[PDB]
Amino acid sequence: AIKKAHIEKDFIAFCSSTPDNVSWRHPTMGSVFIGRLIEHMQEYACSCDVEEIFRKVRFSFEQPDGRAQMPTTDRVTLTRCFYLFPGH
Amino acid sequence: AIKKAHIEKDFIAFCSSTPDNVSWRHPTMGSVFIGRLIEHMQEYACSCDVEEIFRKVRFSFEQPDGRAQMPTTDRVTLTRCFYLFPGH
Amino acid sequence: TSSGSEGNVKLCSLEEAQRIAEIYPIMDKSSRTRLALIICNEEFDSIPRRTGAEVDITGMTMLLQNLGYSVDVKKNLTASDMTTELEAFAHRPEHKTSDSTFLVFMSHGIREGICGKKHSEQVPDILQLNAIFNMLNTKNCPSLKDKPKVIIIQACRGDSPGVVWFKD
Amino acid sequence: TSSGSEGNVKLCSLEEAQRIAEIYPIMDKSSRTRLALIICNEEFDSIPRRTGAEVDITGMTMLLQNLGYSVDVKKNLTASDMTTELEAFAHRPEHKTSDSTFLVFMSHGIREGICGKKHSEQVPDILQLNAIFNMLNTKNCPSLKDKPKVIIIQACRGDSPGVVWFKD
Repeated sequence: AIKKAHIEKDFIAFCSSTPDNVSWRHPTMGSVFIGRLIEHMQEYACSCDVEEIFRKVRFSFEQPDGRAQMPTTDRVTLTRCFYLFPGH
Repeated sequence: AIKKAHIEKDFIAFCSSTPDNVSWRHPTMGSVFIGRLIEHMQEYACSCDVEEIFRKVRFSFEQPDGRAQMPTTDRVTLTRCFYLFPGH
Repeated sequence: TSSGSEGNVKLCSLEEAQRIAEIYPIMDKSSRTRLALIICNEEFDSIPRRTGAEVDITGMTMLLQNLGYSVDVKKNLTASDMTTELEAFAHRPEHKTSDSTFLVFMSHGIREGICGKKHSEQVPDILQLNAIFNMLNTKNCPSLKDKPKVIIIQACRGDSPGVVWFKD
Repeated sequence: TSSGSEGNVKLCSLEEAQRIAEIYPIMDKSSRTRLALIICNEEFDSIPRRTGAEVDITGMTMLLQNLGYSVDVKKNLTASDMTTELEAFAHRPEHKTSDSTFLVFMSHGIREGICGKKHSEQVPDILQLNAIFNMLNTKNCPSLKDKPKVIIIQACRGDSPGVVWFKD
C-alpha cells in the first residue's frame, strides 16, 4: 500500500547574512559566520538542539561593528528538536 | 553620538504551507493553520517561547491526510527567546 | 477562568515566570502599548470568496488581545492599500512604548506572495513577504528596533498538494 | 581530550543524554552511515579569489567529522556542476542508513543566490536556495524522508552593509 508524505519537511537553512546584505571573510582567519558557527557547535552541540545553537550564533552577532552581519534561519520545517548527541 | 544597528533583526515569519504548496481553509471552521496556531498559542504561550510553539504547530501537521500542508518558519532573526508571559 | 482579559490563553504563573540573559525583555503591564495588525481579504474581484475568514478574524483578534495587544483589523485591500496600511502601522507612536508586535495576513496567495482584492492572472495584485519585512525593519520602523516582530501568513504559496507517495 | 574522533566538540555525557517525544531519533553509532557535503568555490573566472576559504573548508570538514559525518568536499564548480553534485549526493545509498545530513555552501553570492566559478554580470552563474531544497526534498531524495537536512550558506546576499544609524 502507498502513503502520503510531505514533499518538504525536516529542513533548516542557516545563511551568513540577511537578504540584500554582505557577509564578511577574513583573508587569513576565514569567514566570520563559519568560524562563529564552528565555535558554537563545538560548545553547545552537547546541550542544545540545532535551532537553539543557531539562535546563539545570531545573538553573538548582535552588536554591530565596522563589518556587521546578521545570520538568519530560513525555510524551517523541523518538526522535532535536532540534538546532535556528540559522542553517541 | 550615532551608533550602528542591524537593518533586519528580531523577525520571525510563520507561513501556512511550504513554497509551491496549498493551504487549506474550512468554509465554516476557518483556516486549519490559523485554528491550529490559536490552539497551540492558548496552550503553550505560558511555558514555551514562540519558536518552540511554532515547532509544535509544525509537528501537529506531520501526518498528511487528503488535505495536507506543512507550516514553515522563515527569515528568523530572533536573537533571544520570545516568551509571551501571558498574565504579565 | 475564561472571563478574564486573557480568555482561553493558559496563564503563566509567577513560579513559572521566575523559572524561565537570552530572553526578550517585557515592558511593564501598566504602561505598555502593544500593537497588532490583522489584514484579511475575504471579498475579491476575480478570485472566489474566502468563506470562513470571519472565523479566522475572530480567533486571531481575540487571541492577540488575550496576549495583551491592541488589534487593528483591516479588510479587503489591494496590495497598494496593504502597503499604505503597513507604512501607517510602522509609524504608530505606540510602538515606542511597546516591546513587540504581531502582523497577521490572511488571503488567497500564489508562489510570489499574497493576493490583493483586485488580483487576477492578467493583472496581478501581489504583496511580497520581502516588502512586509522591509516596511517593518530598523530603517523604516526604528520604533521596533530590538523588538520581536512576528509575521503570520495564511495563504497558498502555489497550486501543488504538497505531497508525494511512498510505499512501506 | 581532543585526540579522539570528536576533536574539539564538547561531549554529551550519558547523564545529559537521558535528561534530554519531540526529538529526532538517532541511529546506532555502530551501523549508521552519516553523509555530509561541502561545496566551496575559491577560484573564480571573473570575481576575486576567496582568500581564507581553505580555513573554512578545514574547520567545517573537521567539525562535521567530529559530529559523525563522512564529508565530501567539492571545489570550484559552476551552478550546473553544483546541481550535478547535489543530484549525485541525493542518490547516495548511505542516506538510507543515515539519520540526518549537512550541506555546506561557501562562495561569492548575490541577492538571487550562490555564485558558480564562471559567474559574471553579463553571464550569471547562480544556484538558488530553492533549487537546493528541491533536490533534497522527499520527491527527489526519498532516502532522507523524516530526517533533518541542515543547509549552511556562507555568501553575500547583496551589496548593502546591513546597517542603519540611530542616536541614543
